[PDB]
Amino acid sequence: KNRAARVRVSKGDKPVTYEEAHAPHYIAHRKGWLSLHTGNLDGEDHAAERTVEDVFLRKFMLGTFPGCLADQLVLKRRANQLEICALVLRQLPPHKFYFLVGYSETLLSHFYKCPVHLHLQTVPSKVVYKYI
Amino acid sequence: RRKALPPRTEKMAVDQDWPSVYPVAAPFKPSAVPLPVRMGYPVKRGVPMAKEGNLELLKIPNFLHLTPVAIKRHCEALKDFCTEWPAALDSDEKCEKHFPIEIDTADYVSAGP
Amino acid sequence: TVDFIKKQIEEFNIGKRHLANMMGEDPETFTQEDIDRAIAYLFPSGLFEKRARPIMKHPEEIFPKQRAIQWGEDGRPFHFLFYTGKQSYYSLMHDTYGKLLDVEKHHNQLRAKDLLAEKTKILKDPIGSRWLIKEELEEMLVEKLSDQDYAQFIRLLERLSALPCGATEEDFVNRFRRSIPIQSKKQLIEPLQYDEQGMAFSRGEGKRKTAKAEVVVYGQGSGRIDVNGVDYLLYFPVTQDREQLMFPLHFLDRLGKHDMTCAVSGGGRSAQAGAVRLAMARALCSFVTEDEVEWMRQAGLLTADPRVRERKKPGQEGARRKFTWKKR
Amino acid sequence: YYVDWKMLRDVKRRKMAYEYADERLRINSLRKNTILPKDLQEVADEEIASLPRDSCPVRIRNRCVMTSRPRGVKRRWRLSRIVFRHLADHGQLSGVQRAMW
Amino acid sequence: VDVPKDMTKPEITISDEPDTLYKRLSVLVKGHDKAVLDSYEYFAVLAAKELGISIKVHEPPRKIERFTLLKSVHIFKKHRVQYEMRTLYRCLELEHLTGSTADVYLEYIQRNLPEGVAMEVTKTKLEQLPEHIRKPIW
RNA sequence: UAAUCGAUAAACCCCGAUAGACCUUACCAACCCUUGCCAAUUCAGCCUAUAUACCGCCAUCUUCAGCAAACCCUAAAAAGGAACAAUAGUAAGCACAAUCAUAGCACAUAAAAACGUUAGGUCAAGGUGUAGCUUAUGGGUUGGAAAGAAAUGGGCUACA
Ligand SMILES: [Mg+2]
Ligand SMILES: [Mg+2]
Ligand SMILES: [Mg+2]
Ligand SMILES: [Mg+2]
Ligand SMILES: [Mg+2]
Ligand SMILES: [Mg+2]
Ligand SMILES: [Mg+2]
Ligand SMILES: [Mg+2]
Ligand SMILES: [Mg+2]
Ligand SMILES: [Mg+2]
Ligand SMILES: [Mg+2]
Ligand SMILES: [Mg+2]
Ligand SMILES: [Mg+2]
Ligand SMILES: [Mg+2]
Ligand SMILES: [Mg+2]
Ligand SMILES: [Mg+2]
Ligand SMILES: [Mg+2]
Ligand SMILES: [Mg+2]
Ligand SMILES: [Mg+2]
Ligand SMILES: [Mg+2]
Ligand SMILES: [Mg+2]
Ligand SMILES: [Mg+2]
Ligand SMILES: [Mg+2]
Ligand SMILES: [Mg+2]
Ligand SMILES: [Mg+2]
Ligand SMILES: [Mg+2]
Repeated sequence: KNRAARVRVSKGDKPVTYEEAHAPHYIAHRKGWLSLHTGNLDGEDHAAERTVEDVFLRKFMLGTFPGCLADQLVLKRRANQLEICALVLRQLPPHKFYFLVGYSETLLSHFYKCPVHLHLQTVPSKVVYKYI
Repeated sequence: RRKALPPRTEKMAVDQDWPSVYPVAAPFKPSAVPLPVRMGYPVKRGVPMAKEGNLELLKIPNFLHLTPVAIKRHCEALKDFCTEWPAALDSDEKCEKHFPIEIDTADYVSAGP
Repeated sequence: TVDFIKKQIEEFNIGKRHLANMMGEDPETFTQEDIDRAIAYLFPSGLFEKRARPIMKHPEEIFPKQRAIQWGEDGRPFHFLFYTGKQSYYSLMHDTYGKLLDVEKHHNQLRAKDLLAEKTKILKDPIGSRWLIKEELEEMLVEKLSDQDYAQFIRLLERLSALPCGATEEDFVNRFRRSIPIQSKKQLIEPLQYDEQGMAFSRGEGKRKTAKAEVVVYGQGSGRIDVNGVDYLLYFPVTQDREQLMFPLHFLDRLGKHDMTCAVSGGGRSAQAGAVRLAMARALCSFVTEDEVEWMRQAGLLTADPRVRERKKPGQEGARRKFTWKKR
Repeated sequence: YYVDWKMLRDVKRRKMAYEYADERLRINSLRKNTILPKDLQEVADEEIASLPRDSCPVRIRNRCVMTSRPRGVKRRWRLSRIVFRHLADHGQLSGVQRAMW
Repeated sequence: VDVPKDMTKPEITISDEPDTLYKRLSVLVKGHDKAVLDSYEYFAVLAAKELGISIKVHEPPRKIERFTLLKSVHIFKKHRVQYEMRTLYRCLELEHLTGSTADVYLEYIQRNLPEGVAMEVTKTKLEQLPEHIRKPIW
C-alpha cells in the first residue's frame, strides 16, 4: 500500500487540512505545489541550490513559529526576491509577531544574500476540510 | 485580550480604484479582497472552501495588480519613455537594403540570487 | 442555513459589482460568461480538474439544493406522504397511478359509447426519445432514489404510454422524456474549390500511427499519384502499400479519373500508406454523391485508426510481456 | 556537524581537488600530448604521482546533500531517490508530479 | 477627495546618440501550468497594444520530462514510481521596435513577471555596416 | 581465504546497486590520534544488537469490495439484521464508482485500490525507544578483499 504523503484514516474524529486530505497522486490535479521557482523548468539550472534553501526555510520557519503554524509555507521566488506566505494561529500577541517578522526579514536576507518578504495570515484555528 | 478586527470588505467602496489597493505583486491577502472566491475540490455534501484560510489561493500567483484598468494606467505613463519607430522601415525589403546585418543576442531571466 | 444563503447572495452581488469595477466592464451587462473569464484571468490556477479551479457563482449554484421545510411550526407535516420516507417519489407514483386510472375510466366510457378518437403516440423513434436515468430522476426529486423504485417508475410510465393518451397525459409524460439528438453522425462534406484556374479541386487530411498526410486531388486530371515530389510507385515499392492507395479509388471507380499529390510525414512504410489512404478517402467525398460517402464510411474508409503503440509499463518487457515469474 | 564521516571526508576531497585543480590541469597537458618527447613526460608522471592522493577529482563521490547516500542520487537535485520522493509527494518541489500517461 | 497634487516628476533626457533599432524581439516564456501562461499572454498583448507594437503570439510545443525511481526503500524493483515534469512554452513575437521602446516594454514585462515562469529574450539588432567594410581596398 | 551485510515460498535470485581499480566500502591486515566536524556541554562519535518496539517507505490478498462513527430492532442480544408483487433496517465517512492524465470524443492504458493478514522486507536512505562501546564496537593512511570442485535463477548469441 502507498504510504508517502498519506495520512491514515482514524475512527472518524481526526481533523485534517486540505493539503493533507489529498494523496500525492492528486498534485497538479486537485492541489498545487507548495513552492514555485524556475529551477524545475526544462532549460533552466540551479535546482538543488533552490531546493536546499527551500528545505532550510521550511525547518527554520517551523522552529521559529512553534505550535502556531497552521499549514506549510508557500515559497514564491520572483526576480531575486523570495516571498514566504504563512498561515499562523493567533496564539502570540501582535507585539511578539512583529518582533519575529522583523527579525526574520533581516536574518534571512543577510543569510541568503537576497531580499526576503514575509507575509502572515492569522487564522482563529486550523481549518478543517474533511471529517473532524 | 484577543481582538478581532473586521476586514476591508465592509469598508471597500463600490467605485474604489483597484490598482490603489493592489499596486504590486501581493500574496493575495484575503482581508484586502472583497471578492468572495471559493477554490478547492468540493465535498459530497460540502462546498469549495472560502477565501479565508485557503492555502490553494495563496499557492497560485495573483494577477490582481495586472487588471486591465491598471495596465492601461501604467502603460499611459510609459509613453514618455518610448520612442517612435520610423515609418521608412515598415517593410523588410527596405530594411534588408538599409541595414543588411542582423545581430542576434540572447538574454535570460531566472528567479534566484 | 437559510440566512447563510441569504447573506451569501448579498456577498455574491457586492463581489460581482467589485469585480466589474476592477475589470472595467459595465456591471449591468456583467454576466456569468464574463465572471468566468475574469476569475480565470485574475486567479490563473493551472489544474487538470476543472472543479478544483476557483469558482464564484450564485449561492444556489454553488451550494447544493436543500430539502424544503417538511413541517410547520405546529409540527404537522405539509405533504400527506411525509411518513412514507420518500414523499416526492411516492407522490409522483400516486399521481401517475391516479392519471392511469382516470385514463382507464375515460377509455372505458369511450369504448362503451363506441368512440375511438385517440392515436398511438408511444413510438418516438424519429425524435430520439429516451426515459430519464436514475441520476436525471434524482436531480428532479431532491431525495435519494433506489434502483428498484426507478425500475417500477419506468415500468409504470410504459404502462401509461401503452394506453390511449389524453391531452394532458402526453404532456405529463413528455417532461420525463429526454430527446437525445446524437444520431446524425453524417460527416461534413467539403465543397468543391476552384483555385487559380483549376476545376474539381479538393484537399484532405489523414493521420494514422504518428503519420500525418495531406492530399490534394484534382478531378479533371488523369489517374496518377505524386508522393513528396516523386512517383507513388517509387515511394511505395511494396505491393501492399500500393494496394492501400488503390483501396479508396477502386471502391469509387475513380482510378484513372483523378490526379493526386500526397505529402506524408512521420511513421513507417505502412503508417504513411494508411494515413494517405485515410486522407484520400476523406478528400474523395466532394467528388461523389452522399449515398456513396455512407458506403465508404461503412467500409472503413472514412474512419480513423485509434490503434497506436501502447506505453511500456515498469516491471514488464513490452507493456504486456511480464518477467519470467518463478513460482519457487 | 555533517551528515556522516564519509560526507565529511568527501568535503575535504572536493576542497583538495579544487585546490589542486590548476596544478593537475597544467601537468596533464605534458602527459596527454605527443609533440613533446617522452623523456619529460616520464618525469611529469612522477611529478603528478608525487601529488597528494585526495587531490585528484576521481576520489570525489557524488552523494546526497540530505542523507549522504552514496547511490541512488539524481545529479540535478543532488538528492537521494527517497528524499526526493518524500519532498515531491509533499509538494515542496515545483513542476514535479506523478507521471500519468 | 484627498488627491495629492504634483505627483509626477520624471527624469527623461534625449541624447544625440542615434537610437538602436531591432528587427525582431522573440520572448520565450516557459512555465509549468497553462492558466498562468494564458493570463500572462493576455497581459502582454494588452500592454503591447497600448504602445502600438503589433505583437504576434503563438504557442510552441510542450516538453515532457519523465523519470523513474524505485517504489520501496530497500529491495523492490518490479514496482516503480514515475515522475513527470511538464514545460509549456509561449512565444511573443515583437517587430519594428527601437532601443528605448524595447527597453521600456521589457521593463514593464519583467517587473511584473510571475514567480513560477521564466523568460528567454532574443533581440535581432539592426546595423547597416561597420567602418572597415563600407568601401575599402585593403 | 584475514576479508562485509541485508533479500533468500508465491511477494528473493541484472534484488538494495539507474552500478565496486584508491573513494564508494559499513570487510580484513599493517600502522597513528584519543573532549577527537559544532559556539559550548563528566561531551562528541558507533553501519553495535533488537525490523519480534518504531516512524518514515513498499510487497501480498488486490481491479476483492468491503471497512466503519451515530442510531434502531430481536420473547436476549455469543451475535445477527435480507426477501422489490419486499418480512428491520437508516446510515456521516473511508473504499469502489465518478473524475483526472495519455492536450477533440468513445475505448484502452496509466493512476488509484479503504480496514486489515503475512510479528513480511528495510536499525545499512534518514531520525530513532531499550540494551551495550569511550586511549574504543570511535576517528585517520597504505595494501588487499582472491579462486572455482560443483549446483541453480534471469538475460544476449546462435544451432541456419
Ligand atoms: Mg519483447
Ligand atoms: Mg548518525
Ligand atoms: Mg567516486
Ligand atoms: Mg551476503
Ligand atoms: Mg541474516
Ligand atoms: Mg531480479
Ligand atoms: Mg576498501
Ligand atoms: Mg563505528
Ligand atoms: Mg516488523
Ligand atoms: Mg531480519
Ligand atoms: Mg461499499
Ligand atoms: Mg435466540
Ligand atoms: Mg450490527
Ligand atoms: Mg456509512
Ligand atoms: Mg482523459
Ligand atoms: Mg478508463
Ligand atoms: Mg499499479
Ligand atoms: Mg479508481
Ligand atoms: Mg519477524
Ligand atoms: Mg517472507
Ligand atoms: Mg542508529
Ligand atoms: Mg544490525
Ligand atoms: Mg582505508
Ligand atoms: Mg552461477
Ligand atoms: Mg536464447
Ligand atoms: Mg554475430
